[PDB]
Amino acid sequence: QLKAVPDIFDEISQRFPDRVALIFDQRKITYRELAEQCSALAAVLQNNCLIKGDIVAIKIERSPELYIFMLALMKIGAVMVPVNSNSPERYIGEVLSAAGARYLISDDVTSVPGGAWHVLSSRTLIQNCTQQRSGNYPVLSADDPALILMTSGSTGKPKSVLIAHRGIARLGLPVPALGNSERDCYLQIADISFAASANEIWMALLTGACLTIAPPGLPDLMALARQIESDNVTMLFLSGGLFRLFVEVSVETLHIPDCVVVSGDFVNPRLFSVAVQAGKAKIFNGLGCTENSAISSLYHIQSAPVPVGTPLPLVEMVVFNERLQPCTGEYGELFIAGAGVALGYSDPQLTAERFITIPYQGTDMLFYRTDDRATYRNIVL
Ligand SMILES: [Br-]
Ligand SMILES: [Cl-]
Ligand SMILES: [Cl-]
Repeated sequence: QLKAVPDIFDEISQRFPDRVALIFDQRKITYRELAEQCSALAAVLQNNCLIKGDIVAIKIERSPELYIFMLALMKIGAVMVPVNSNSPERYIGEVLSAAGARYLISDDVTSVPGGAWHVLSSRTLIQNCTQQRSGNYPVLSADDPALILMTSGSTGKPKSVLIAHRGIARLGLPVPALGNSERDCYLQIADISFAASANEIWMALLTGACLTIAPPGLPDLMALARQIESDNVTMLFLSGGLFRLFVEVSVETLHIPDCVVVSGDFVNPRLFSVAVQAGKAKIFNGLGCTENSAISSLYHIQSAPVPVGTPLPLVEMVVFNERLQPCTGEYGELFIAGAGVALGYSDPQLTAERFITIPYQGTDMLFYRTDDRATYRNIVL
């Protein structure tokens, strides 16, 4: 039942109109209010001459408006390019050109680089939203492009990864290991230009759960700790750096949530031991990668080479040997298939370098080649 993100959010906001969707400081926004404002904003963007397929980058500090724009842009069929607000304008130009961005919606127009793109003031556009919500919006498919994320090329330059609607609409499907539902609360702290931010934004908003939004800027751990407690975050995603620092300075905060998921490259396993011993929360190691759109697998730390764990719904992960059969103790290479798989890189030749069709379980599947050595059941990188 995999629909485009606007369609899944419509079903969710119609099923949970009186649940809280967004929290920011003192502002709280219900799902019904979020749908209303997204509809009025989508009508405003179509008056500013935005149409389906337009590559539109977003540079807006963490705020409710940030996510309203994300929803309104995808409803009118556009492809978002989220841009990190804590990055110098030397590198924003580079990102827009690598993405092909034609527009840039920004909260601080004064600080934008120079290129073949029109810059739109998020502040004025929000002010233009006046009571009008009805427009004609495209039929969108799960495979239509939804957003463009950057990974690093082999010389360190931004390299475009094109994400389909399904890559993030899959996050609407509850994750058995986590037991998540519309009753949970998530924290938006990962930068929007990382794939990891999709774990927070879309597991919340496509399930009926609440997203509490961290203040803009670099992390301030006393403020974050107060916010996790006061808003009662129950599903906490942390990068490896933020996880390790919390274990080092305030490990008790990690046991306010029901579940903590650590993403990004392998954390020292010793850090997981200290954490699970300090309390009740379920602590998971997560595998995610930009080319599979978001979090792809979870491994639950029971107690004390952290494994990859169980893949998420609609994701397939296999360790393939030289016969292109699953490895028996046999060392091999990790490949990822399923709903998450990126539409690809900027052109077919680049794509063919890491995305390959392999027969598996009687079905020709498109796999992303991680280039990461691995073996097994369970999978360890
Ligand atoms: Br580490
Ligand atoms: Cl920010
Ligand atoms: Cl991730």
